[PDB]
Amino acid sequence: LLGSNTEYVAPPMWEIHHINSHSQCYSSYSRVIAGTVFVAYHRDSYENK
Amino acid sequence: TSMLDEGIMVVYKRNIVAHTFKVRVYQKVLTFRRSYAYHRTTY
Ligand SMILES: *[C@@H]1O[C@H](CO)[C@@H](O)[C@H](O)[C@H]1NC(C)=O
Repeated sequence: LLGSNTEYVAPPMWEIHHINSHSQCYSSYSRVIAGTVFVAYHRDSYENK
Repeated sequence: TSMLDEGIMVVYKRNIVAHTFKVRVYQKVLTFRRSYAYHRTTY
């Protein structure tokens, strides 16, 4: 067993609009920092369901 | 035309001092530091 970072993040506004008009979120966070965009997925290698 | 019980009194509060008692808390603390190694300067 090793570490466990956990960070709390605001969704993007397009997603806010999705959330509260469909009762569902996308299984991916994406934020750009410096140059490139970074991205996380729910279970590994998942799609954007 | 011309023209009062006596006694002893003890007063009591409602009491507000909340009840204290000690509690044992068992827990473990795992800490993970991480480092790099080049020449003699550990990052
Ligand atoms: C997931 O889908 C939304 C809309 O379908 C899109 O805006 C978002 O960029 C996608 N995320 C990816 C592909 O990582």
